[PDB]
Amino acid sequence: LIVDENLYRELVDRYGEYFTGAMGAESIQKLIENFDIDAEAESLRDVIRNGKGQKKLRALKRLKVVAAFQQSGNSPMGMVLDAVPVIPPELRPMVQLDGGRFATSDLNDLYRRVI
Amino acid sequence: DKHIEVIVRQMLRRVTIIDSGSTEFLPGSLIDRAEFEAENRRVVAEGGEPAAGRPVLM
Amino acid sequence: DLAPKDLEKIIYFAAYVITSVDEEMRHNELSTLEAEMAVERKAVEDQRDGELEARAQK
Amino acid sequence: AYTLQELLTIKSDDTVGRVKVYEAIVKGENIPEPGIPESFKVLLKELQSLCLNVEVLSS
Repeated sequence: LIVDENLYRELVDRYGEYFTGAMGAESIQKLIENFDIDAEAESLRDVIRNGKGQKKLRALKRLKVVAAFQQSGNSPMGMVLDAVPVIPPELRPMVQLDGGRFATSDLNDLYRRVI
Repeated sequence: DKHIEVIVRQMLRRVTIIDSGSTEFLPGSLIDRAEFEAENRRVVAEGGEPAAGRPVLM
Repeated sequence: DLAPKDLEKIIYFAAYVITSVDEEMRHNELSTLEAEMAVERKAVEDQRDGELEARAQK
Repeated sequence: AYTLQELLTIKSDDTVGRVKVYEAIVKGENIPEPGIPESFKVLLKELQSLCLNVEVLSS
């Protein structure tokens, strides 16, 4: 991390060659897709083979998550969305009162904000 | 009595585990007796050390 | 393996992050990078010495 | 089991189920087996909206 923007600006102006850094979601997508699961799983298994309970429990939990990912046959890229769906209309009924005002669940308002 | 036995049989059918050792599951996590025994016999049959667990109710 | 603070900062906009780094090509000229670091520090030192000498003489 | 299946599917939710059973009763035909309740299909088409791809695995 780089808390102060001045330091990051100086780094990019002076040494903007090797490291690429952006603040916001796509960065995570690129990092995870470039990242690999099997190697980390093997490293965590090797760590578990040793002792040191303190870090061993964290290794166990992380290995559990990574092994779940590996066994699922899927990829982590599903955690960054690019096209959200919308439920059918009747599931978000439009009610027209005597004055025509909408009064049912605000799902419509939330979709309005997002769009 | 059997109406009560059928309940207490389900109630006390968990095996808390103190150490995982050669097992993936987190120590101190409830595992039913059957699956814990199956994994223990599998790991022992291949030479892996057994997991130390004890029965407990809830 | 990123703390919730860092992850939510990266998602909620407050601090940059270095995603990837080709460490090898920097290592291949880490000594040359050190040399240019030394000579640019020498340049700033030279201007500093000029200013200090001028002001002390004044 | 079958009575519960009827009470939950063929007399409360399934539209085509209701129509077909009424027609069969009006005639002499046997009651066709119930179908998929509207509640379950609504549950699917609602859970699929949270990016959770809910498959069926008929196999």
